[PDB]
Amino acid sequence: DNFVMPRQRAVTVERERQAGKQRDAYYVTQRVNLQRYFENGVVSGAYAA
Amino acid sequence: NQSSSVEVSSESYETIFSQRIIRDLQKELVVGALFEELPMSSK
Repeated sequence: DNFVMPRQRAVTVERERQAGKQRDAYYVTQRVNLQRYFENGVVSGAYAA
Repeated sequence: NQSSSVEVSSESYETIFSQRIIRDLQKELVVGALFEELPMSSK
């Protein structure tokens, strides 16, 4: 409970028809980040040497 | 954003200020009040 999910907009899909090119571009966008209230609370072990 | 045709005066009109107050973990106090008291009414 020391970490958060700052999110502005969720996962959104968008469809555009570029008829001059005869394609169908698909765009997916979202805005998120990973932050913590305080500067501690994590530990990780690693292999030797 | 400072990129479109129109925008706002300063970053302060792009932020939300919360009154919420947070604190970290505090070391527990144990020895403070485990011994019983002796009332004294003199020097």
